[PDB]
Amino acid sequence: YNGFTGRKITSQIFIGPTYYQRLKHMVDDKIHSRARGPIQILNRQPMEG
Amino acid sequence: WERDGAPSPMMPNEARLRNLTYSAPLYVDITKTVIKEGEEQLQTQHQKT
Amino acid sequence: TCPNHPDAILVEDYRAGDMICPECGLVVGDRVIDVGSEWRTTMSSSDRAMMNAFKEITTMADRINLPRNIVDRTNNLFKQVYEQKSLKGRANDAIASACLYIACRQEGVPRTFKEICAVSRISKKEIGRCFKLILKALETSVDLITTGDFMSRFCSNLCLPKQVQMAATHIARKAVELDLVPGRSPISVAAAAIYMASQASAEKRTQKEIGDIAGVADVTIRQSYRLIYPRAPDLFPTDFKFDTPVDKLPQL
Amino acid sequence: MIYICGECHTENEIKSRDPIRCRECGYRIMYKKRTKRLVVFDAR
Amino acid sequence: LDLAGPLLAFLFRGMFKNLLKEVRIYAQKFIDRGKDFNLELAIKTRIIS
Amino acid sequence: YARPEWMIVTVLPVPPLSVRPAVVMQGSARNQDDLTHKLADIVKINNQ
Amino acid sequence: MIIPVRCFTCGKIVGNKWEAYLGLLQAEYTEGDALDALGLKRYCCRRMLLAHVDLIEKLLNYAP
Amino acid sequence: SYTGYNQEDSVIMNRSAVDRGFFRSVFYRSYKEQESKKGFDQEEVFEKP
Ligand SMILES: [Zn+2]
Ligand SMILES: [Zn+2]
Ligand SMILES: [Zn+2]
Repeated sequence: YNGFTGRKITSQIFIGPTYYQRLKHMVDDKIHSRARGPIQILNRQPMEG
Repeated sequence: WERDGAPSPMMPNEARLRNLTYSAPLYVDITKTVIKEGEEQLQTQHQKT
Repeated sequence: TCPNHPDAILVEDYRAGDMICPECGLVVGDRVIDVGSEWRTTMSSSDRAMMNAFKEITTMADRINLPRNIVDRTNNLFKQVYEQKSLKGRANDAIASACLYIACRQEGVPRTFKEICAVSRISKKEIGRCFKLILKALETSVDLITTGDFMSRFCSNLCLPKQVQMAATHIARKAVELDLVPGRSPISVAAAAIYMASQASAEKRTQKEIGDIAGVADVTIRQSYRLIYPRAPDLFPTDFKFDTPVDKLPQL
Repeated sequence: MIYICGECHTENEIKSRDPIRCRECGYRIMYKKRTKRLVVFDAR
Repeated sequence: LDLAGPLLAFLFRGMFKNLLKEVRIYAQKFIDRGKDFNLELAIKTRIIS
Repeated sequence: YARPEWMIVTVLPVPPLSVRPAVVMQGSARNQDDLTHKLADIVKINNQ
Repeated sequence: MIIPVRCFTCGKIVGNKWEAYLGLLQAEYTEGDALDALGLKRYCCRRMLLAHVDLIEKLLNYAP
Repeated sequence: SYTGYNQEDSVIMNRSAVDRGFFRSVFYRSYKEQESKKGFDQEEVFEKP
């Protein structure tokens, strides 16, 4: 049944228990932004700070 | 070997915690023979070198 | 250096690596702070001679399983002494061996001159000669060794239990406190104290055994032991279990 | 400044200057004691 | 397949040859000097370790 | 713009401090760049 | 490590059934019979106990 | 295909299940720092500045 409206879905959905895994790759470990950051002294170019 | 030089068994967890190398001392029995062209032979053995 | 605020303590900023006026907001210096590096977040004879001496120091240290910190301290002492050049006549091996001895003393884990000699081709006499010269050259000093500075190494090398080591430490300290062995070398007292405690426990070590690890002749151990034997019940710790009663300790 | 021994779990007050070591155990691995400050958790 | 053993045995012979070479060099200096050599001092323990 | 004589290095230029900076390591111990060390060697031999 | 308090799918309480579930199994109940005895009808809740691994038991074998 | 948010190898997760500990995990980061006395002039120690 549709959760938003409660109406039966016309197609019958394949549903059952499946073993899923959470992988080490999280978005927080990956999201990163740069905006006028700590450039290098020698190269005068961006670097991590 | 501690700072004072006292040997003690090293557990693998202690090596992991203290950043040690899980190593075993190696000893070899060495036999030394010296000849001085004086029809005498001296054979001295250093056990567990 | 805010132009509006002469003599203003600029605040370092890690966002872009710039110093900002503490009360203006004006950014003085675009990105000069270098945040990443700052906050953690054909050989010369003198150089080659130092290289070989450093190799000897590390070689000696591994023989007696010394930690790298003592080796690093020894290397620093050699650089000071070598650069000062008051021991230029002395062989570099003797200087290194004496530096290794000082480094052990400075770290609170002294090794006796015989222990250092056993790992070096330099005799104990020459190490002592360079030992005193190094102190003069560096204008430094080493705290006087005590009997307890060798109890851990000696007892551990003798396969003696912890209780024997504790009793041996107590006996040696008490004997010195009572002045039962005036003028005796601390190593001799430590060996004699170990012998007394060892003889009073299940793990008994002969005079020869203690001498070999302690580097003290059994005659010397005999002399020191004879001085403390009379006061044996007083020297032993109060909460000590005697496998052999104190009254039945060896007499000699 | 209480440190818990990793071997015998003895709580012993240790100064910054003095060497880090169990007073009675002799063990050389020490764990800091949990902070006395209060931290709030939302049971979410 | 070279497992840990055979891989380690490959290193040991190279490191043991250096050890035997080192004692030969150390002893040769003292023998030429005319004085006998100390076996314990001739061995460089850091070579294998 | 170019002459054969100019190819011979009669006077050696010295890069600015910006080109070769004084890195800081182990505290205030200024770590001179590789160019400075060569420059130090050049001046020593030049004076000699 | 320890039995979840709620079934993930529906929020039914499951945290008070692991000990009973182990007791029922010791009573020779089949895994399905034990779950039925515990009131776990939806297979989402049966999944909770049928697939639980109680690591907290072995974690307690290490002295604090 | 519920609402188009699982398209192109994406997944729709139950927020209520996540609220109950579904696939909740811990992340442990360990930091090691050692104080070195190398160099007579410099001697780094642990203390709050
Ligand atoms: Zn301002
Ligand atoms: Zn302890
Ligand atoms: Zn459920």
